[PDB]
Amino acid sequence: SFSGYLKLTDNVYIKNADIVEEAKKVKPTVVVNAANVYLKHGGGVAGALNKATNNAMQVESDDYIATNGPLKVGGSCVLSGHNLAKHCLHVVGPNVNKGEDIQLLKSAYENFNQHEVLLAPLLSAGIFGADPIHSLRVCVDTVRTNVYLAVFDKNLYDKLVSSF
Ligand SMILES: O=C(O)[C@H]1C[C@@H](O)CN1c1ncnc2[nH]ccc12
Repeated sequence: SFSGYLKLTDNVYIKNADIVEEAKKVKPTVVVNAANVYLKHGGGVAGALNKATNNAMQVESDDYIATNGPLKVGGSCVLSGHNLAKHCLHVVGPNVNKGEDIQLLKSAYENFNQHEVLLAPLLSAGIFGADPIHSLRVCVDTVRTNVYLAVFDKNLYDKLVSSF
């Protein structure tokens, strides 16, 4: 039920929207979380998605880490989407503020190819410190499945479209 998106390529679409509000409206099969390896959902997209689940995402995530240990940077796991989606794909992009290899951003986006359609944010952008223009380029050159990107910041959305 996606509406109001701008088409960038055959399979990539973009909209100026809060991914939480978009998930509540659409209830997609998969919402992507901008996760860290510990699944500690404190701020940014992860903090906002978790708060919309009334902390149920963090309780589920703590049980997953207690059983499996941390994810790899560039890796992912599929957990419940709670009241927002059928599933949440938690994907770890590199955090440039922590010195992580930006080359891992392509490996992070490759996780999206296991799902036919996804609602997602730009990986490694925002508080993860990478250039969002670079993140959008890696997304369109890596993802082959249908990805609906939600960009919260209006000024960033306008810059991403104008420079595409
Ligand atoms: O604007 C953006 O593209 C990124 C980076 C930063 O502005 C935060 N953010 C988000 N993008 C989409 N839905 C969001 N919900 C909560 C945060 C958030």
